[PDB]
Amino acid sequence: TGREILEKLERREFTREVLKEALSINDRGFNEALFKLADEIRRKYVGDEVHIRAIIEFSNVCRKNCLYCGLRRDNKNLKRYRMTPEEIVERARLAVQFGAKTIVLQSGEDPYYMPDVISDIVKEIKKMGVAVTLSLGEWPREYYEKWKEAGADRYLLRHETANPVLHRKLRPDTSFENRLNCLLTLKELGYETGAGSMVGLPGQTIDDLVDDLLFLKEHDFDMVGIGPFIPHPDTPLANEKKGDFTLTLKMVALTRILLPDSNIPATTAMGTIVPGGREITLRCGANVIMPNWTPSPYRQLYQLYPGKICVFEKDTACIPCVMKMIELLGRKPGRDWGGRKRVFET
Ligand code: SF4
Ligand code: SF4
Ligand SMILES: [Cl-]
Ligand SMILES: [Cl-]
Ligand SMILES: [Cl-]
Ligand SMILES: [Cl-]
Ligand SMILES: [Cl-]
Ligand SMILES: [S]
Repeated sequence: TGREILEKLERREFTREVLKEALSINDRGFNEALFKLADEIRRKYVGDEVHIRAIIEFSNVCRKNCLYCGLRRDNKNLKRYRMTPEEIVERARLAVQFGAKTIVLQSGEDPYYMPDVISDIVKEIKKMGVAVTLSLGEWPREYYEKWKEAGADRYLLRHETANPVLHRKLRPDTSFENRLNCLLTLKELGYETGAGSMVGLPGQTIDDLVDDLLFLKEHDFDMVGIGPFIPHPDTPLANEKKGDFTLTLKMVALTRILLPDSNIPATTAMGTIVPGGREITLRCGANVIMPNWTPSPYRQLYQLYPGKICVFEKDTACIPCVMKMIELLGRKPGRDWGGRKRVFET
């Protein structure tokens, strides 16, 4: 029954059978109870602070050819850019002046920066007294080592999907096995480590989602980034169906349940498919938000949302925006860097 599954979740009887059934029920009441649960677990384990990770998308060059991704190398209908290192440090400084306690440096897999330019940049931001998160893709162990010694605190490397055949068809440059080795390496070197998947990928079944969850649980990732799949028009998946918001939201809730002291963002994709989607996610298990901090002209001063379309006046609008959001949700800003605090067990 709907009632019995919530009870198995409470006792942490996290079997394949239970996760599958929980993902299979579409009853509104069951869903609402699951979200109140995930929220209650979030309050108890990670508290009311909502942590801001300022994202600087500093280069959109990528060497890989992932099929879902607007940054894939075969996409010629994309203006490519690279910020200078100095532009980056100074932008970060501006973020820090605006209150950001974590800076995320993210890109396509762009060789130009790797490894030394990254190291020098990271060293420089760490002088600024903030946490540093990297999201640069798959690289040799030697690069992860240099960036860890350089002072990086965290690394996001979403696993996207745990079905290896699906992974290899979608990311023909690589494999799930390779992705797993990178995640493992990052964990062993002492990074705060983030994984996660897209939901509603073409060919992905509920069973695959179950496997994603079991995966996350198995490895105890510090962070889990989850969002719905959103077709990108300049890719081979332009014409595939979008991921469902409720289903993705349920993945987020379940993720909080499985990994109660972890950091779970309300991803931008979530705010893209449903109005108020980020806020909704934050009231359903999530405890982090990641505002775009990329400067013009790399970033249009234009953010589509459904119906609405936020036309901001300045480079810097989103940090104040999200602080305001956080305040209005009755949540609290982070007092510290908001890194993972491994409680709940042993
Ligand atoms: S490595 Fe990242 S940026 Fe490059 S195509 Fe794959 S998903 Fe996109
Ligand atoms: S300022 Fe606009 S784009 Fe930025 S987070 Fe707020 S509503 Fe969204
Ligand atoms: Cl990216
Ligand atoms: Cl990415
Ligand atoms: Cl982070
Ligand atoms: Cl996102
Ligand atoms: Cl992003
Ligand atoms: S990435």
